[PDB]
Amino acid sequence: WYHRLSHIHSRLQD
Repeated sequence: WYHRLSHIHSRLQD
């Protein structure tokens, strides 16, 4: 589901 988008932002964040 849509919560998987947070994985793309965390890849840059940490």
